[PDB]
Amino acid sequence: RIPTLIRNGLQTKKRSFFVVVGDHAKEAIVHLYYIMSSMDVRQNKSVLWAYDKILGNTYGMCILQDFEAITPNILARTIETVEGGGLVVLLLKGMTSLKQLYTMTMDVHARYRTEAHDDVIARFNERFLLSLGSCESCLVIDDELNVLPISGGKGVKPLPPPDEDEVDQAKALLTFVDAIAEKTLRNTVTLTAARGRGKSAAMGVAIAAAVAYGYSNIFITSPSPENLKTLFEFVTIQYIRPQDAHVLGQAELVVIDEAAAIPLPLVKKLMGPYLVFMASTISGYEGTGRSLSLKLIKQLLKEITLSEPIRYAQGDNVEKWLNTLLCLDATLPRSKISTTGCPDPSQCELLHVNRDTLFSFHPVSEKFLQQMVALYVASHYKNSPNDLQLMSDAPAHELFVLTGPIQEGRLPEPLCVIQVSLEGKDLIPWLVSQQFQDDEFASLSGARIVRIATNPDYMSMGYGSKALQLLVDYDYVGVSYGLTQQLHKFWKRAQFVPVYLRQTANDLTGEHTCVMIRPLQDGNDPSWLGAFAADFHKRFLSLLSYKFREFPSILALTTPFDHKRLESYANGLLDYHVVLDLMPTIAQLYFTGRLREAVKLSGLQQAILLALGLQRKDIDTLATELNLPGSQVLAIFMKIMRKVTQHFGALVSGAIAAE
Amino acid sequence: ARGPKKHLKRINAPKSWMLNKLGGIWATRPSQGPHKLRESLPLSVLLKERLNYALNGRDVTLILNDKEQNVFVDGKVRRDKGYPTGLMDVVRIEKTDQSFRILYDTKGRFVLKSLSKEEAKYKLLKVTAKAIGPNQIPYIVTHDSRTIRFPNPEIKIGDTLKYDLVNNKIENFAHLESGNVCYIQQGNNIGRVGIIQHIEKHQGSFDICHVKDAKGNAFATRLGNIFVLGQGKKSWIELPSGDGVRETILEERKRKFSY
RNA sequence: AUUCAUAAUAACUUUUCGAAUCGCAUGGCCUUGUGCUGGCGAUGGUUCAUUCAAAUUUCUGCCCUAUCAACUUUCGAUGGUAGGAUAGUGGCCUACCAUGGUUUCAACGGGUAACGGGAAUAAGGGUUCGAUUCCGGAGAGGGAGCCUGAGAAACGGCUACCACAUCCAAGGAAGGCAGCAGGCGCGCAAAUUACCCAAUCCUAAUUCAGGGAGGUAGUGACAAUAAAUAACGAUACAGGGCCCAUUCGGGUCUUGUAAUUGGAAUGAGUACAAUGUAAAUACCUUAACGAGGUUGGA
RNA sequence: GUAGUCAUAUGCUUGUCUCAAAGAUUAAGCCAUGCAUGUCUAAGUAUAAGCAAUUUAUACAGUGAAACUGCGAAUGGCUCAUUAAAUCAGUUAUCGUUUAUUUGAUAGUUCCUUUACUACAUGGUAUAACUGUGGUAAUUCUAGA
Repeated sequence: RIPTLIRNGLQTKKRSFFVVVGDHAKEAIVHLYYIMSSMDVRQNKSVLWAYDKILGNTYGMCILQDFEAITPNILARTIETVEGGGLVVLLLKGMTSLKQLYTMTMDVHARYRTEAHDDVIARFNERFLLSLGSCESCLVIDDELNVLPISGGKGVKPLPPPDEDEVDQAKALLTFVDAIAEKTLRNTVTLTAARGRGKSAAMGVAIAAAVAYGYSNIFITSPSPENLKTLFEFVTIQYIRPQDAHVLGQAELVVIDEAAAIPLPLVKKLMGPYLVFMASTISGYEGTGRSLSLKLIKQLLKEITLSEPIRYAQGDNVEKWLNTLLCLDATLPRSKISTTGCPDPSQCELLHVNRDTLFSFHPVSEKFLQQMVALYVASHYKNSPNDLQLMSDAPAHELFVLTGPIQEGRLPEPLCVIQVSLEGKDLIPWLVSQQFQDDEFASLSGARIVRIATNPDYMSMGYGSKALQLLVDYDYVGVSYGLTQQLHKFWKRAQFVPVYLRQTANDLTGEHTCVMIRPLQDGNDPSWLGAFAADFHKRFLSLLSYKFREFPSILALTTPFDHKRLESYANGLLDYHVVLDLMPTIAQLYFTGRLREAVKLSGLQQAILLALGLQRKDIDTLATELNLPGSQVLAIFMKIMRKVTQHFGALVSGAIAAE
Repeated sequence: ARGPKKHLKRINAPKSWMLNKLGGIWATRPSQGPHKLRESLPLSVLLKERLNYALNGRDVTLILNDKEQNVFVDGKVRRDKGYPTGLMDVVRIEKTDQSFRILYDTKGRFVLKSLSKEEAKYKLLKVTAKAIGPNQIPYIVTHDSRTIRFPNPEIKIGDTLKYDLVNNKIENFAHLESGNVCYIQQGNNIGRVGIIQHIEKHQGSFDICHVKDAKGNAFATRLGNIFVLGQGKKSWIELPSGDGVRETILEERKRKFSY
């Protein structure tokens, strides 16, 4: 049966999607047991069960348990890991019931929706059914199917034999790479490709290929790590991360893995001192949008691309499936495939559309939303299906599009898009209460502008603001972005008010993330905005010093509350920086506190509170002095805060701790 | 050794059981009771090989486990595959009202004597030790591991009592002294019955005794092996194999085939 | 034999003791509820000896060796002693000291891979036994410590340590069958990973638990034995014989039927129950039912 | 000399009958594969038809699930490897030592509070087992009810 078919698959170097749809116990569990025994690419298979750590390894056969919930990113990542002949068994609920399935049963994975209870996500199911149904490639086994026909397999059955599967890199390694010429030999190369293309392996070759003594010595850097393992394993590779990397200049050829992830400022400086190989993943989950990639490239570039996967043969139906399901395809930035495409000429028109557009397939259909998705996704530094699922099923998702000429069914492409995500009642609706003063902040509703993007050909038209206005047009609106003097004014010009400036530079952008709100209702939202804004005002000195970068908080622009915050750190989980900065409530408290503010009290981890807050001593340093095991430091800081408050006012603190 | 033995080997089980050499490999090991291992006859032996009432091993298992109670030892019920019935005991087979004496041959094999409802009443007890215990009270003890309370005072340590089982009463005792009748419980001379001649004590740790009988044979054995079967010539119980007296291999022949 | 008991005896002992049993037997007693009536056991405790033991323990005895002469004493070589351990005897130790004493009957001592050795007849003889060690100490990777407990120097309890030494989603998470068989090996050397616990023995709790006991086989000249497996007879026909040492003489005379008779010869299957692996019990023992085909010399 | 060898020597290979032997022997080469000391009622614990299997004890029938139990699982069995030693033999009772096993026996002085002794129409607990909630690459796992 399928075991014969499995033999064909590994020979072809392809993988297939096996869908088990039915009762949880019936089709799903028992069949999985049977399949494990039966399907033996090798004896059986590894059959890793998924219901990030996994990538370096590969496995024969795996199971994805969507019965309750479907996390698409996980599905895509899992596929990339599977070896040749492997089967990805997708466990689904009863097929008839699946679309509606999700409600009480719900898509548990609804961590995209994040309503109190999980919901249906019909649209996603519909898209899924479309791709699945389209061709014969995926095997659908439904319960109540006494016998399932298996196209392909032993005997004559459907599956046209691919050639036995078993040059692109070689053409690339030294070869395109021999950078010597009238033009400079030293320059920057940028190889980009989808996952599993061999970018790393390609990057590894150059390491030895250049020999310490001989061709030359190399170097390597990367963002939050990324699998450094393949490149070096394929590799003198040594690794100092970019920031630490900023130290001294030894090497002839630098290689940076997925540089798009690294801050423009840091990246640019580094590229100047040497010759580099720039690698970046695109067209997949956790890849980088090609729209952004161009802007990034422009900053320079000799760019090259690799088309074929090392792990499987091209045309692998499993991979095609995920790409289509996930909407991996990039085409809109260069051009649309139609008479129109590429720049979007004409007068830009602002309009809104609902999620419902998702089901209908006619004018305003899957296509319109799909096009919007491609544009926003394309413009982001990182791409993720969570975004896609949210767009499809999540409630509280609203879109506005800026489109070029519209007339007949087919017209030119969209110039811009705005995606609003209601939030309230992640990012603007999780933190305002953890980071802000009102415990209640989480209760209201607002729409975060998760993503806004204007086609690069069209930018600086005012379409961006036009998009926002349309959003407001017919408690508040919010946005969180990496702070830039430039971006802030855009939002300020938008009518946003600066809410918060956090502590940690965006790992990717390198700028600190700020939050702003555009007050829609006066009842409490302008109140929360103003109150936070005022709080930030008090905090301003604290933040600037704390920043290290010590950037002053302009924000979009040219106490009893403290007691509550303080109690929250002392009595509860609120983090140190939230209370702390140079002097938010925490430093404020140290100034007042007679206690050990100094060697022990104040506000922070070290002298427990003071040495970190005042001194800026390291966590490790005070752990030794204080003789704490680590983690315990925070506990001590909290305890120190509690002590100071009690000294100040015993009765007040007791009540606060209580409620 | 590991701890305490717990089995018994065909080959190693006493010649007194007239056992089946080819038999098996083991043999019911006597349970810790009134009589010592060697000097005893476990019931299973008593019915299977002896009486022959039982047969196969399970045969016993029935008899002693059956809710009817078919075996009595000294007026009491017993249900142990290997209760050590010892010398001078009285065993009754309920379902047939059979009464037996547990006595050794003249050739030293355990023999079963049939008693009349009369003797079945009295049983002969030999005195183990004699001393006074708790709250000024006198105690006597019999080989049969009997512990006696307030016993007649004219009883020396090496005595022999007649016991009325029915009333758990004593009557007519008789010490061992020049001029009595005796049975020898064990030795190169067991199963014999004669007249005590004299008892020479040597204290160094072992006193001896002499004896005469029917054909007036001279017998020699250690006191510990003398059991007073009676006072002044009259024996107190019917003996197996006629009178307690063995014959030369020569006398046996002349008596049987008359050579 | 006693400072023995078993007495007391006081004291003073984180110290006990002492059936909140269950089982049927609840019908007799008086009351009439009653009070019992507990019967009888099950289920206890008590200490003693009651075997259970061990555990000592004198008193005879391993191979040779004087070319062993001398030995043994710092804490034991001894005595003797304080204690302490020891569960409880002990130099066993704490001490504390006794100098002891062993010894040519060779002691000190040496040397013998040393694990290690019950029955009875019997003029005479006949014979034979227990059964490949009755007997009977020391191993269950190394080490350690520990374990159970009536009751272990606990092999087959631990640990932990070491070591080996293993599974793995990374993470953790194994594992020491000279109680068996098995393949390697070893490599001298030997039968299926039979049947049953049929006994008779085992354990064992109130029965009929369980018995890797045992048994049963097979295999199996194993050592093997046995030593018993086509002949008895009908007729004709007859060439003359056929043998010798033979050289020729002699001997004399059946011999062939590839002729015609003999019993319902006998073998082998069939109930046949079965001493019978209560099943091997159809394979025995039957019983029968049936049922004969080396040499030399052309 | 003699042949034989009643020498083997192994060297050739054939009805019916069995008291019936076979990796201690080398290294005291070990755990492939196969495998493995638990247990019962007169008797101690089971649901007023969620052990529950009947069936009608019926205020506790059986009936057992499971547990509790409570037991053995210090037994052997293979192993000299040692060991020249009492090992062992006899040959010692042990006034010198411990003792289940088994019986036999068996035990009025427990307050006395300065008897609401409460009043024993025999206490308290505690727990499983048990229903469940679980976890984890995964335990003789284990979590929490």
